[PDB]
Amino acid sequence: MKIEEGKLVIWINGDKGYNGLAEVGKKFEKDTGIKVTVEHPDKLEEKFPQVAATGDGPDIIFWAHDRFGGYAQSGLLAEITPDKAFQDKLYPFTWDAVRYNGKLIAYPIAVEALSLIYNKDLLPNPPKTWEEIPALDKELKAKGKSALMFNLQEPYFTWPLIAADGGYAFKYENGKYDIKDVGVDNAGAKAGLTFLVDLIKNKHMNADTDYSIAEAAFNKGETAMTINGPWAWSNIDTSKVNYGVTVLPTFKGQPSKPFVGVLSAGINAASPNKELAKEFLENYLLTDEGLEAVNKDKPLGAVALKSYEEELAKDPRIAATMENAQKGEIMPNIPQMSAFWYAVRTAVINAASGRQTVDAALAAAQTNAAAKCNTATCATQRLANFLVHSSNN
Ligand SMILES: OC[C@H]1O[C@H](O[C@H]2[C@H](O)[C@@H](O)[C@@H](O[C@H]3[C@H](O)[C@@H](O)[C@@H](O)O[C@@H]3CO)O[C@@H]2CO)[C@H](O)[C@@H](O)[C@@H]1O
Repeated sequence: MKIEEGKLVIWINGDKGYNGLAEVGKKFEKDTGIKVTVEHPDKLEEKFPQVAATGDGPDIIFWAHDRFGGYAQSGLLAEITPDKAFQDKLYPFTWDAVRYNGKLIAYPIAVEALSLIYNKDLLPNPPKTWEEIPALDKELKAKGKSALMFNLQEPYFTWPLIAADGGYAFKYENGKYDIKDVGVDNAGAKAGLTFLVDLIKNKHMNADTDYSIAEAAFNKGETAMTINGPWAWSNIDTSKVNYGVTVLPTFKGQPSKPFVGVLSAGINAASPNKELAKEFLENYLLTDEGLEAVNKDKPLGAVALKSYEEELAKDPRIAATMENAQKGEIMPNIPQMSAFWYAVRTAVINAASGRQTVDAALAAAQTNAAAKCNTATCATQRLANFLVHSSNN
């Protein structure tokens, strides 16, 4: 079905405040007569380039900024040309995240970083270092609890530890990323992943732990800490756990270095509703009332809109988000990013389960993080996984 003129269809991930975004859509329809339909399909960031290539899909797509360079390189995004006054309503660093080859390719919404979230009743003094976590888990285990649970299935969550002692994605030099210099298999990456693998070998974490499992355990008071972003705070508030949000633990004396994402809204190049989409984003969403609706549903983090960011800034959870962001690094947005993420996901999963050694896992990741994907999902490049041998212990 080609995109319908005279309507807006919006895709946003299921962990964000889509019901709040729908309220903004209701206001848009009231004021303009144009219906807005908000959807949260699974794997939307993989599905988008497939449907958009055929002239179909949403008018507006929301994701962290890292996926957008790939979309832009494929010609799937409309150029964004806000006037300089509008640009001035948002922090200039947020616009920098949505630039690709000299053009703006999306509207920035909010800056996201992972923090350490901890249960103040179980653990009034959170650990400053990763190194002290094994001993903390041993102590808490004897008490019927555990130290730490977080999603080990998505590399976003383990990256801060991999990067802490020197892991990196692509070297940046002279204003551009060098896709022939990948840093997932240097001494620092090896050290970080080895520490994670050892936490698992020593039974302080389980390799199968995922987002739902870690969320449930924290929100039910079973584990003292988790690692998550601002979107997760809503469900924690509902649980009534007495929690803090703080700086991530250091590793080998170095700060954990999360990859920072800017939630961004791009416009489908095939949309016959480009001007309506721009009106929705500039005049309705990127306003105090618009972001309030979304943020009240699931917190956005450090919002791009200066006026609303100022209202929220006193929140120590946002302060902690910004503290972790500044110790981290903006995600590249280059087309090669998806290949990087698939490669690192497989490395962490294989190393964590004992399917491969850390050195074997990261050696493979270095090879394939660089490899060029012709598709949004890297399906053929991921066939490399047939080479991996089961442990068979
Ligand atoms: O691991 C497989 C996965 O890799 C890529 O996903 C990455 C995202 O592109 C990246 O933005 C980040 O995603 C996190 C969001 O930024 C955050 O808002 C929240 O939604 O959590 C996400 C992590 O689950 O990190 C992931 C990598 O973990 C790739 O684009 C995906 O297609 C692929 O499934």
